[PDB]
Amino acid sequence: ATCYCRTGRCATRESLSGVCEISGRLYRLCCR
Repeated sequence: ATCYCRTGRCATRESLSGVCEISGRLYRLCCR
């Protein structure tokens, strides 16, 4: 499905599914 790396909390229609990491900086992975 469709997953996004987000700096905020996942949309309520999305689930926290892991983290993204770029160059030491972390994001939530949020999948619909």
